[PDB]
Amino acid sequence: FVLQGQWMRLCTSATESEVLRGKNLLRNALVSHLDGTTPVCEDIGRSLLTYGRRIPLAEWESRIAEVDARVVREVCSKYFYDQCPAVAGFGPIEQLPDYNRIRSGMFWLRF
Amino acid sequence: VSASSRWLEGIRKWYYNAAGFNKLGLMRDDTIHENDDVKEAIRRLPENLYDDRVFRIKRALDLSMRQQILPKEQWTKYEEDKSYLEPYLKEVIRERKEREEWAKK
Amino acid sequence: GRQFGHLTRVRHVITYSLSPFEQRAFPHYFSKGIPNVLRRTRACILRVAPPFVAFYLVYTWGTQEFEKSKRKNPA
Amino acid sequence: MLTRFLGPRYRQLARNWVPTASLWGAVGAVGLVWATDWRLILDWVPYINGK
Amino acid sequence: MLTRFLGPRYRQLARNWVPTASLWGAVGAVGLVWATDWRLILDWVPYINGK
Amino acid sequence: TNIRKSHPLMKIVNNAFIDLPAPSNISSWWNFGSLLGICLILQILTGLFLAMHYTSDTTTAFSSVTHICRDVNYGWIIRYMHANGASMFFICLYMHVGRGLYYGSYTFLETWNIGVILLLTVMATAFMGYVLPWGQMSFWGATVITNLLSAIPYIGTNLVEWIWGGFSVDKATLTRFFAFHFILPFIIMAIAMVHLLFLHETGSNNPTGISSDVDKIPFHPYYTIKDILGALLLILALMLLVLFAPDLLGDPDNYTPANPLNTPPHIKPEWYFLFAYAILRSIPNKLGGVLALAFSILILALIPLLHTSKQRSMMFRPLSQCLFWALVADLLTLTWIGGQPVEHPYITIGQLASVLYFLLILVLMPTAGTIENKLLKW
Amino acid sequence: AEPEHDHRKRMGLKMLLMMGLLLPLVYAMKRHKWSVLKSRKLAYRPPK
Amino acid sequence: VAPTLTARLYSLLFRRTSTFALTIVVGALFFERAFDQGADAIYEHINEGKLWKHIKHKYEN
Ligand code: HEC
Ligand code: HEC
Ligand SMILES: CCCCCCCCCCCC1=C(O)C(=O)c2scnc2C1=O
Ligand SMILES: COC1=C(OC)C(=O)C(C/C=C(\C)CCC=C(C)C)=C(C)C1=O
Repeated sequence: FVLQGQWMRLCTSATESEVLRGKNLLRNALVSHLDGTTPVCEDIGRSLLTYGRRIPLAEWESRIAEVDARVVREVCSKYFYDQCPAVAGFGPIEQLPDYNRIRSGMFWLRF
Repeated sequence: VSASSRWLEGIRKWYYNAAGFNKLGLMRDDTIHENDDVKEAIRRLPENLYDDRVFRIKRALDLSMRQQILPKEQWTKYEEDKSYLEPYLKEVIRERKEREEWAKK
Repeated sequence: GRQFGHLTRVRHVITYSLSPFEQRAFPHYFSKGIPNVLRRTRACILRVAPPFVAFYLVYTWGTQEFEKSKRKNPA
Repeated sequence: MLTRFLGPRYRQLARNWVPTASLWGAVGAVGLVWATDWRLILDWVPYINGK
Repeated sequence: MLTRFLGPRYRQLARNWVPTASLWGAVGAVGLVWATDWRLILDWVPYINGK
Repeated sequence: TNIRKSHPLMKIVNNAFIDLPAPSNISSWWNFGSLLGICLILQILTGLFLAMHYTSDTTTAFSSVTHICRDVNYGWIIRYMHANGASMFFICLYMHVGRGLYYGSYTFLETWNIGVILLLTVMATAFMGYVLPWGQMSFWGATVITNLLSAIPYIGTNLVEWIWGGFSVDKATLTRFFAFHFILPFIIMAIAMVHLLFLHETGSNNPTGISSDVDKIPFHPYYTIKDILGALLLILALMLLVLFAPDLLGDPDNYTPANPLNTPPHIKPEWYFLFAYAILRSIPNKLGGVLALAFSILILALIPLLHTSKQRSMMFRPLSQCLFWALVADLLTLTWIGGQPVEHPYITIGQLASVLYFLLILVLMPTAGTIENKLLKW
Repeated sequence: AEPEHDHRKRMGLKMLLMMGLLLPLVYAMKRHKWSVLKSRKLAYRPPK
Repeated sequence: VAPTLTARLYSLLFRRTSTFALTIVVGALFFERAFDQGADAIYEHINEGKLWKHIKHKYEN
C-alpha cells in the first residue's frame, strides 16, 4: 500500500523540497561510489560499453541539476502511472495483494 | 476368488468413475467432509502427504473455477487411489470413542 | 471473520499470472466454449433431465385425463 | 446420533437435575396461568377467584 | 488553528493539485446540469436543446 | 496506513465486501445471496414510494392503488416494479435454498437456521403485501391464512379473531396489516445482517464442498464485478416482467374489489404459495392438513440432522443428485397442482407429490447418501 | 384497464436496446478482471 | 487513424481520472439526446399511424 501510494504521490504531487534531497542523495551516492581504482575502472569499462563514452562527473551534475519537482512528476508519471507492473513473490505470501488490486494501486482515482 | 465380488468391485468402480472427483485429479480422501475428527487427521498427516493433498485440492478448485476437467490420461485411476487419510481418521475416531466411554462411567 | 495471512498453510506451489491488459477477455470463446457446454450437459443430463420429463408426462397426462373425465358417452 | 449420552454417569447427572427441572415447569406454567388469567385452572384457587 | 499549513511546500502542493481540482468541478457541475436538465444553461449547447 | 482498514465503520465494510476471502471458485448459484439483498432494498424503495400514496382503509384501499397507477406520475412502474420485485424476491429465495441444499451449505447451522427464519419472515411479508390493495385474492388471502391458527387445539379460535380485529376479516384487519407489512422488512434487514455475521465467520462453501482455504480470492474486485453482472441480469428478468408482462405472475382476482360474500371459483394464492397450497388440501383433515403445511417448510430445520453422506456437496454424488432433481420437479408438480382445481386426477397426483416430497427429504435422500458411502468404502 | 400500455412498451424497447449494450459491456468488464485468474498456471515443486 | 486512435483517446482523455469522469459525463449528455431521439423514432416507425402524434392533423385547433 505504502510503496504504491508513494510512487503515486511522486507521480502527481512531488513537492519542490524533497527533490533537492533526492538530487543531493544522488550526488553523494555518485562521488562516493567512484572511490578508488576498482569502482572507477569498472565505471570506465562499463560506460564505454553502454554509452560509448565515459560521462564526466560534471555532466552528471548538470543532468542532476536540471531535475526539479515537475521533472519528477513528469518522468514518474511517464514510467509509473497506470502501468502494469511485474510482480515476483517468494515465501509466506498469502497476503500478497491480488494482481488486479496491485494494478489498481498503480493509479489514483482522485487524480 | 470370485465372479461376484469382482462385480461388487465393478459396481464400486462404476460409482467411482461416476462420482468424478478423479476428473479433477482428486482422490477420495480429498473429498471428505471436514469435521473435528477429519480436521485432526489432516493435522496428523506427514509433511509430504499434506503438501500433496493441498496441491490436489488447489488444482481441482482451479479447474472447478474454470469449469474444466483434466485430460482423461491425467484422471485418477480407481485402483491408483490411496486412502492416505483412512488410518489417521480411524485412529482419531478410535481415540474419541475411548474418551466417550470414559465419560460414561 | 477470517483474514488473508491467517487462512491455511501452503508450501511449494508456484502460481504464474498475467495482467488483463496483456491478454484476451474472450479467448477462443466459441472455439473452446461450445465444446465445453456440450461436455457439461452430457455430463449432467441423466441426473437433471429424467425427473422433469417424469413431471412432463404426468402433466400432459393429468391434463388429458381431467377434461376427458368431465364427459359421458352412453346414458 | 446420541449414543454417547447413555451411561451410568449420565443417569446420575439427570437424576441430579430432576428436582430442579420439576420446579422450572412449576415456575413456567403458574406464570402462564397468571399471565393469561386461566379461568379454567384459577377457579380452583381460594382467594384468587374474583368474579 | 491552521498556521501549520502555510509554507513553501504547501503552496507547491496546492499548485500541484490545481488542474485536477479545476476539472473536478467541471465534472461535478456538468453532471448536475445534465441530471437536473438545467434549462438555463443547456439552451447554449448545440445539438442538446431538444425543445 | 490504509484508512479503509482501521476507521471503525469502514473496517466493517472492508471485512465484509472488500478484503473478505471468498473461494476462487463459487459459481452463479452464489449470486442469489446478493440478489436477495438487492431484492430487499428494491422492495424497500418502491414500497416506500408507494406508501406515500396508498391508504389502509377498506373503503378507499382499492381506489388508492388505482390512483397510483393512473394518476401518480410513474406510479405504475413504481407499483408493478414493487409487485414483480416480490415474485423476483421469491425466484431468488427458492434458488438460494436450492443451492443451499444441493451443495451442503446447511452444515453451517446458525447461518441456515437464520436463513430459515428469513424465509418465513419474507413469506409472511409478501402475504401481507398482496392483502393491501383489497382485491379478491387479498380478502380470502387474509381469511384462509389467518384461519390456519383455528386448527390449534382449544385456543386457535381466539387467536384467529385476535389478529383479525374481532369477529371476521374487516376494517381493523387492513390497517393492522399495512403496519405489519411496513415494519417486517426492516426486521428482515436486521436478521439478514445477523445471517451475514454468522456466514462471514466461516466464509462461503463452494461447488466442490472441499475447503477453499487453499485458494481464496479477495471479494473485490472479483465478486464485486461477478455480483454486478448478476445484479444486472436480475434487473433484466425484473424489467422484462414489468415492461412486457406485468400481470403474468399475479391473479386477475385481485383486480376485483373484495366481496366478503363471493370466494371465486378459480381461487388460489400467489404462485410462490402454490406448492404449499397443493400440500395442505391434499389432506381431508383440518388438523392434519395444516400440520402438513407447517412441516412443508419447518422441514428445512430438520435437513442438517438428516445429513448422512461422508461428503459435503452433491457435486460427486449422482444418486443424491438424482433424488435432488426429483425434489425440484416434484415441487414444480405441486406448484402446478396448486394451480388446478380440487377435481379428479389432480387430487390423487397431488396426494402423491405430497407423499413424495416428505419421502424424498425424510427417507429417500438419507438412504441414498448412505449407499454412496458404502459405494466409496466409507 | 391499462393507459400506461404504450408508454411501458416504449420504455421496454429502451430496456431491450439498453440491456443489449450493457450486458455485453458488463460481461466484458468481468471477463477482463477474471482474466488474471482464468489464465493462471499452477506448478507444484516439492522436494525429492 | 484506424489503429493509433484508442491510443489517442487514452492519452488525452482516459489517463486522468478527472478527464475520464469528465468524458463519461460529457459523453452521457450527448448519448441521452441521441438515444431518446433514435429510439423514440424507432418506436414511431413501428406504429406509423396508431398514435396521436400522427393523428394530430385530423382535429385542428
Ligand atoms: C417481497 C416482500 C415485500 C417487501 C419486502 C415489501 N413489500 Fe410491499 N408488497 C409486497 C407485495 C406482494 C405487494 C402486493 C403487490 C400487488 O399485488 O399489488 C405489496 C404491496 C405494497 C403496497 C400497496 C401497493 C400495492 O402495490 O399493492 C404498499 C404501500 C407496500 N407494499 C409498502 C411496502 C413498504 C413500505 C415496504 C418496505 C417496508 C415494502 N412494501 C416491502 C411484498 C413486499
Ligand atoms: C433456508 C436457508 C436460507 C435462506 C432462506 C436464506 N439464506 Fe442466505 N444463506 C444461507 C446459507 C446456508 C448460505 C451459505 C452460502 C454458501 O456457503 O453456499 C447463505 C448465503 C447467503 C449470502 C452469501 C452469498 C451467497 O449466496 O453465498 C447472502 C448475502 C445471503 N445468504 C443473504 C440472504 C438473504 C438476503 C436472504 C433472504 C432474506 C437469505 N439469505 C435467505 C441460508 C439461507
Ligand atoms: C410465516 C408465516 C406464515 C404465512 C405464510 C403463508 C403460507 C402460504 C400458504 C397459502 C395459503 C392460502 C390458502 O390456503 C388459500 O386458500 C388462499 S385463497 C387466496 N389466498 C390463499 C392463500 O394464500
Ligand atoms: C462470499 O460471499 C458473499 C457474496 O458472494 C457470494 C456476496 O455477494 C455478498 C454481497 C452482499 C450484499 C450486496 C448485501 C446486501 C444485503 C443487505 C441486508 C444490505 C456477501 C456479503 C458475501 O459474504
